[PDB]
Amino acid sequence: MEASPASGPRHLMDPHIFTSNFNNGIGRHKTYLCYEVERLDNGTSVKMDQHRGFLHNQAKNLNSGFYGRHAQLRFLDLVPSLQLDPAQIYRVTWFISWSPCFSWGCAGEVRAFLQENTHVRLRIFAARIYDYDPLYKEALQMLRDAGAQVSIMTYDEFKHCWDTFVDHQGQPFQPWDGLDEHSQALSGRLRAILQNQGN
Amino acid sequence: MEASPASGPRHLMDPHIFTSNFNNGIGRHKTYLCYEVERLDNGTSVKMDQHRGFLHNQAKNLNSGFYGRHAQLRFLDLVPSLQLDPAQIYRVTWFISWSPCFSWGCAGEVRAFLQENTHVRLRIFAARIYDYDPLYKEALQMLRDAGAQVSIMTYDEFKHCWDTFVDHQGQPFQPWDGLDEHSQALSGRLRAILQNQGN
DNA sequence: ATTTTCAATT
DNA sequence: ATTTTCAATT
Ligand SMILES: [Zn+2]
Ligand SMILES: [Zn+2]
Repeated sequence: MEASPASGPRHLMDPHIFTSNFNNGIGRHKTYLCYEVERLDNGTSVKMDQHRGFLHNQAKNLNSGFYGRHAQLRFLDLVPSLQLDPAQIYRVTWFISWSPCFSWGCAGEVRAFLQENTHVRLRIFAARIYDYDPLYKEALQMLRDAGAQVSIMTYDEFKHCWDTFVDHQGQPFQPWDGLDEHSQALSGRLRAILQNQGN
Repeated sequence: MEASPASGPRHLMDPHIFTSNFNNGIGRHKTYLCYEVERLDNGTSVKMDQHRGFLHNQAKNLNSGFYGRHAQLRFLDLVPSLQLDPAQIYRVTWFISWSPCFSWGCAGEVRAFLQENTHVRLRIFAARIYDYDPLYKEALQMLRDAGAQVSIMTYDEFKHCWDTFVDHQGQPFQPWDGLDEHSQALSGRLRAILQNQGN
């Protein structure tokens, strides 16, 4: 019986949208970013505060003049709020529909954050391939330089995130047989990007 | 602090979604429902760690067996979970953008729920009143019979609720100049229903 | 004083 | 199997 903590508002994420994004369909222009924080204890992962939530890529607000090209940047401002202790190592993983992105501030701020805080491990799950202009391959190399942690989402991860972020009673998440074929096609691109290391 | 505790899941709704729902436009579905429970203690209001929450129409899916049901029905099942005791008095207030609603089971169950638990005070707030001509008049009369408590929320309540569910720090809510005109409309519409009592 | 959005089948 | 590619105003 897994369920999300009741300490937060019963604002569960619309399950239809969660499955719609991972419906294995083509089309994503405003998905969401899911992130989690864990505290390591002598090599043992411990979820003390356990911070779990999601962010919207759409950044509207002309009155505030706040804009966010990618939800990853918004989460960076959330790290300071948590005030993580540099003397301790925390495992933070980001779940976004697309992993690669173009933006000096994104990779620049993200790379600087890892360099300023090497005691933090950043894991990013690539559900889709965001290529774009040629700088697409270079963008991953610049980000992968500090975030050399890229992995394709798996069924077990989807079920965990579904029950963790989505609370359904008597209605279990039903997996579709398409991750093996989709992971293979996307996996081919993932290895091709790293192959650029040879030349 | 005024901001909701961060120890709970950040799965809170972003200010863009909250502002979009408060758009107060003409349409249907996507209804937003917010509810709050307070525990009275010897005449002293006391709130638990965090039992606040909200529900929405979300998406549909007949193929998955999804049925169109009012969020109020799901909330009623949440009352039992709280295991409220009749020896204590609890103040539960539901915030709905629209007042009109089909008595599929909310009005019918609500009338029975109040009769089964008269030691519970239920307040109903109608942010907007415009959906039907005959059902709307009857809807208020049916709810008024057991929920003879109808009040409108002011801008101050919106600001408190905005930061309550919105995860914004240092970013005050910017209200639009339209509540004053709407207050007169709702005030005139609300008293219009009571005027039927005179004749 | 009123006006506008999101969303849904085969 | 796929050509999808994170932003916004009023
Ligand atoms: Zn980015
Ligand atoms: Zn109803």
